[PDB]
Amino acid sequence: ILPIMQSIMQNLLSKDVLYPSLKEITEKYPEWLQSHRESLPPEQFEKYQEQHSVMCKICEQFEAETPTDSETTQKARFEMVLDLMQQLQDLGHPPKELAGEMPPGLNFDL
Repeated sequence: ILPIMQSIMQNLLSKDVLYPSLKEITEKYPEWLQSHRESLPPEQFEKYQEQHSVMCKICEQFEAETPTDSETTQKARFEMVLDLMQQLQDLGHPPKELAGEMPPGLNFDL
């Protein structure tokens, strides 16, 4: 099952599938963070900034893709994105107001 698992991940975390939604939610964080800073515990505020940072790194990987990327660059880039997505999961729930807008499987409610 390791192979089919692998190809589902490759499909789900591809630029074509994930990038539009991800980019849109990422761009909502800065203004949400600015207006909620005063009312949040700094520890939770830091987690949200970290989510924004991790998501920016993913968008940057997607936006760096070119039609002339080697096979090893494409595999390395996927592994970075997978790596970053794990870190996103380990950051727990997004802000309530911004939660639930990722593709199925990628809405972390923990």
